[PDB]
Amino acid sequence: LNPNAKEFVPG
Amino acid sequence: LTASMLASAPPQEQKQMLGERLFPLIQAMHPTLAGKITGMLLEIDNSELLHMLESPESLRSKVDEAVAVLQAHQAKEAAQKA
Repeated sequence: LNPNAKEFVPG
Repeated sequence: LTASMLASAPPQEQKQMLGERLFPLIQAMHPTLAGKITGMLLEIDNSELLHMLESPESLRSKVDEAVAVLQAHQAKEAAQKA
């Protein structure tokens, strides 16, 4: 698991 | 969300589609970390993500791992800079 993953934005 | 629904979308959009279904659940578990934890999980294989959407215990296990990893990362970075 990558704690630098892109933030998910609900759209 | 079905495999057929996912199969209909290009790969980056498949991730959005999965994220829209995972997010309310992950947000319920960890409101303050919701977007980051969802993003972390979205890196996983789609088949596993579909499984997690149908298996609350599997999702909880994975979210618990992500939260531990995220918090340890942030705390380590803070400690190194403090």
